[PDB]
Amino acid sequence: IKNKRAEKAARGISEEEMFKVVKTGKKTHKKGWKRIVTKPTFVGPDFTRRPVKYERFIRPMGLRYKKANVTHPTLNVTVQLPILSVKKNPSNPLY
Amino acid sequence: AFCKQLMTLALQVPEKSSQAILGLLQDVVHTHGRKVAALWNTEERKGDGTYKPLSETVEGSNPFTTTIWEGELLRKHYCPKVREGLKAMEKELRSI
Amino acid sequence: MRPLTDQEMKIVLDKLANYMTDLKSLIAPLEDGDRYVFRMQKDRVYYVKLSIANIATCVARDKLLSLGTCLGKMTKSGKFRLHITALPILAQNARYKIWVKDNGAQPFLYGSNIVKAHVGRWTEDCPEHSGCVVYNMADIPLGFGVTARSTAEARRLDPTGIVCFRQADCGEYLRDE
Amino acid sequence: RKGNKNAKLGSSLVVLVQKLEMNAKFIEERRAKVDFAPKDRAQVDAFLKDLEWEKTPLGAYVV
Amino acid sequence: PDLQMLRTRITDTIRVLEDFQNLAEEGRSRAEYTNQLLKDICAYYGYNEYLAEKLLNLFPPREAFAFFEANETPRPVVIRTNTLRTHRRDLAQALINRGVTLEPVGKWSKVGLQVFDSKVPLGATPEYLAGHYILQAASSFLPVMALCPQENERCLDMAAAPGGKTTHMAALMKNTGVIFANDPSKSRAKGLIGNIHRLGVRNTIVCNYDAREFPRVIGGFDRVLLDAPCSGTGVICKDPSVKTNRDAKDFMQLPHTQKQLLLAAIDSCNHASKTGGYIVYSTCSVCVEENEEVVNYALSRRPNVKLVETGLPFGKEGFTSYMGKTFHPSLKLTRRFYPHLYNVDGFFVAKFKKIG
RNA sequence: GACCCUGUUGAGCUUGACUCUAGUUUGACAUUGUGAAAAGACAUAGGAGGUGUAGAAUAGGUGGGAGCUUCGGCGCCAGUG
RNA sequence: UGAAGACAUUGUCAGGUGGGGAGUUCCUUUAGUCCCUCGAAAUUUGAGGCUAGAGGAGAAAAGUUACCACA
Repeated sequence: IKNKRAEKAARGISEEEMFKVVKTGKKTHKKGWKRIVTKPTFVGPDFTRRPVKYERFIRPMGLRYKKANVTHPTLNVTVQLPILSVKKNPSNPLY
Repeated sequence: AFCKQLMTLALQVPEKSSQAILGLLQDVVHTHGRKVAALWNTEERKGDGTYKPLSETVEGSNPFTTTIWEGELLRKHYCPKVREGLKAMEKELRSI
Repeated sequence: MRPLTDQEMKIVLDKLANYMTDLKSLIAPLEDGDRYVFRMQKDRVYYVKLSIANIATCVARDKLLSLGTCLGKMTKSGKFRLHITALPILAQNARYKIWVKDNGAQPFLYGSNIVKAHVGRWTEDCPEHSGCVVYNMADIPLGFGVTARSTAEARRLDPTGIVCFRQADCGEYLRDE
Repeated sequence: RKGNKNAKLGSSLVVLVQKLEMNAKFIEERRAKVDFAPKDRAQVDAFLKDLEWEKTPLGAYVV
Repeated sequence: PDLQMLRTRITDTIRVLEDFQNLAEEGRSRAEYTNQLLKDICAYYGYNEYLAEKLLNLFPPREAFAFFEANETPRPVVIRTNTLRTHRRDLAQALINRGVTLEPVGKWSKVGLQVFDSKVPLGATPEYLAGHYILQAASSFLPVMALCPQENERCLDMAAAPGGKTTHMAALMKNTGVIFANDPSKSRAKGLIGNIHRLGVRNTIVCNYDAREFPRVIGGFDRVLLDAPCSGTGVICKDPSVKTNRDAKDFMQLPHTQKQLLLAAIDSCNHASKTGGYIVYSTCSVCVEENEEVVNYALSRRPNVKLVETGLPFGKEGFTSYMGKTFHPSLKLTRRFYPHLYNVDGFFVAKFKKIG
């Protein structure tokens, strides 16, 4: 897998800065406005516009992950594979 | 809207009336300029509709979707003053 | 799809009158004997020609999704809300206009209210809470909103003072992409 | 026609105006792909040099 | 195995086939020279055997290697100026002022622009949000140039999921007439509606129908555009799943649906039209079972339509003969496009005129 | 501050029967004529034709076909398909 | 009696839609015989059809959400 990748290779702005820009217009700050999501997250696209429902949950850059060490049970090996989407978090539908 | 209609006016009026309108649009082009420049440039013509000559309202007509073609008749107008008057307007346009 | 009732047409035009001047021009007849009408499809109001409306009746109502230009939606409580899909209509006959500079266009497109430091051109004699359409220096409509203060009172305002409340921006197009 | 009763005169002018719309339409389609910038005017200077006045819809009427 | 070793064998096998008459071996035939070219192309470029032999039969040896080299390299990003809002010179100048490197895509389009790089996101720029350009693909330009719609007509776009082509017809129609934009998917239709409203299109109806129901629904269109869903053998660069997930089963159901779609497009149009009764069929595939075989089927079961000159400047003539399949001689008017020849996606355009 | 809930609101999802029909809309047909100038498809009688790759070479296709011969060129066979 | 004109208008069948008016209380999935029709390619498929499980009082409004704003 590594060798195949090796031969193949040989062949926007953050949510936080968007919040700073928006809060600049709205000078009056409501207490507890920012909700920093302190849990690890996966997003995907570099720039997106969120609904007003979720435009208050800020996910820091440092907590973002794009790949994972995924183990194949039958073929006993694990390879670092990119993450495409999160399907279900069995703790909170919001998560 | 008035600039396009005024060139149409200049086509079919007496020599002095045509000269007076020609001088008037020389000032209009000079004072505003880029607001009416696209009327004399075919590449800058708008493509969001068709020109409506007999509109009931000024905004109803789509005047940035047409081009001032009347210069090809007024360049051969019988009055030398009109011909010099037309050349005056393009000289202002070329200097925009 | 069905046309509006007389209560709904009044609500829709009241919101439009807040932003535009010559609403007669909206429904005035065209050259070819055609006119623009209002249609409702899943609590969404659509501005469309009558000829397009008549030939769109062949499409079943569960199979129709869009028609002409969408002004907005009627809310659950019976209150019309405009959407940025109606901005080309608003800018055509806008009553009050505000122009924002380059340093204010990007914050506006992200969803922030205009402040004094962003304004580069006003519209004189604009009352306190009025509907204005927002442009940049190239006369490109960015959106619309409601003014926070009168033009005379806004001139003496601090640079970091709200002069317009945002209601819709063209960045919402990135949302439904 | 709400005047005099000259239907022949009315028909003569009615067919006259129709030929004028056809000629106005005829030129309209032809000029839709012409560049007329104030600096270069080659295309307009040679708009319809190779066309005779008989082929126009008004020319077919006048003959 | 050793991938660079495979490349050497690939190059070695090709030159042998080019000069097999003088340069060969003791007794091995060129049949197993080509067969050797099959395995190492499959192992190197990651194709399955069914598609690779299919592609190798399409081209000769040294052009084929250029085709497989073109599929791995990405294609340049091109944008289409919205004629409904501006023209190319300002949009180039406006984006240049923001830090975008632009040239015209070529001498064949007065509307397309080619981008090298930028310092700002191209899909978030203010004139993008104003509706001044849309990110499109150069191959998507071609079908609407073949099907040039004039003002005050009724048009039918049978698959408008992205929305680039439907907006282009609206621009050429100057927001006059009626455009029936149709997608069999609700999820993808939302993006088309957003594209339409962003680009300022007022003369469209977005319907969510199966495209084979349209003569039943309305019928009578002046101009009908058909981008049939296909294998995607010309969009391999964006979608690598084509390289291995296309077998004989897929290449039998796909032309059947495409044949059914083409007949629906023919019946949808109006032969007695004051402006035109043109049908344009387009595909992002290079295979012959999806191009010039569906076209032949339409001409053999609808003798009331005829292929006409496509009108695009560049392109390669369609295939008249193939592996024992004899086509109508009129198919030479249809055009093909290849990534290695023109830096555009693999594509196919056909244009019909209805006469009864 | 965070947690649970209620009321109003916003964003979103789902339901909102069936049969005829007004309105609207697509296709075919009927009134309904006479001429003239063009275009298409049907009728014969002709003429001329087939170049994706490889194959020396411009292989419509289908059947027999190992011998034909203005008696010297062809065939077959070997290729390439 | 004059004008226009073989175009309109109108009429008959087949359909699409119908949140409007009157009356009353069809598609998709699953398993099966390889049972019939339609389309495609030839040395096989796709879609319908059949058997019985699952989805879709009524234009007034209703239900619902670990979401948002206010109280």
